[PDB]
Amino acid sequence: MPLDPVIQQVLDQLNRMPAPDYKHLSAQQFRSQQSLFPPVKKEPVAEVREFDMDLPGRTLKVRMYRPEGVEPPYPALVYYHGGGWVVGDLETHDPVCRVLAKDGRAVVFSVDYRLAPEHKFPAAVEDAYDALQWIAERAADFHLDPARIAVGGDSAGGNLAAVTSILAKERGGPAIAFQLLIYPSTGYDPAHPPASIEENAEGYLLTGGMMLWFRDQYLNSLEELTHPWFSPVLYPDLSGLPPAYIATAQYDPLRDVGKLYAEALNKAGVKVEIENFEDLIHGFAQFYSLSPGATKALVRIAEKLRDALA
Amino acid sequence: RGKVKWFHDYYGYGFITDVFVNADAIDKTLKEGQVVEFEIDSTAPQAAHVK
Repeated sequence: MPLDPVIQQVLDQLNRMPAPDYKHLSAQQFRSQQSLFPPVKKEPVAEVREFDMDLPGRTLKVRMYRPEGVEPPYPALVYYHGGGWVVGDLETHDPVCRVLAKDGRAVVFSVDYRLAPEHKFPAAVEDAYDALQWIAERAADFHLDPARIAVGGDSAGGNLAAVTSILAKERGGPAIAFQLLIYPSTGYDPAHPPASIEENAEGYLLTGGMMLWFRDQYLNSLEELTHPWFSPVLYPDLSGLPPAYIATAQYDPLRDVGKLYAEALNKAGVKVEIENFEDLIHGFAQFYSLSPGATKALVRIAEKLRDALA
Repeated sequence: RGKVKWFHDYYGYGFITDVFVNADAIDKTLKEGQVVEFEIDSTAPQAAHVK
């Protein structure tokens, strides 16, 4: 399939201005920008509750989404938003969570982890695991089924969900039933970049220069490129991880990175389904209701979550 | 007639309540909440000659 027509219109106008000067771009500069994505439809749910989760040394905001017509004990998804470990928050991904809750038939906890460069690696990883542990230990208070709690996220948030599953394996818990990885950044050997990293490096919103900039903001040094908490695909033993669903986009530099993680999980004996959305780019979930292809794809991802936690 | 639901001031694209519009379609910027007049361009619809 060719590019979704609405996405094509955005890209054609985006690519008219020259690429940013990444060697001098600051985070405070990048966040001061107007975001490429407009506010999209918020699907209705039974209840949305925002609150502060108190952890040692820091407080994390959480939004909990309870969908209509589900009865306790609820299945749940702990969700980590994308944004290159530098941007994004509860509101940027609020429409995504609502679709995941409503069509996934699950309570979604969207977690505001700490952002780089103010809080460099591994702050977000510690937040992602500690927030899952905080919620899972309170399953009874939240009326959750402890055997049906998943982790998930998009882009850098999919990275965090994949790494959280690794930390939970190492620490004997909490139990994770499923990982929902939406065009995740799960890493690769920098000496052998998967094809899409170079094939799709320019022209499709997420660019190679942008990826290197996020990484420079997030990491303490490039010696961390192969650290498995940054590149979970390089973790030596992926056996025993929760079953996974991976969504990739055809025109995403990360497309074959997601495929590489599916290969690695499959070779370690983990059940994994991967689906490539042939007409879409990185970040398509944030075009929900605006792009017909993005709408259809996010609803399908949500139904994969529903089936996994049924 | 419609009103600009959202428009990126720096990159010059947006949507009008929905139909796409870029900066070349204007007759330089639109701002959220403005009421405009345009032609349709249904060659994912797009706006043309926006006032």
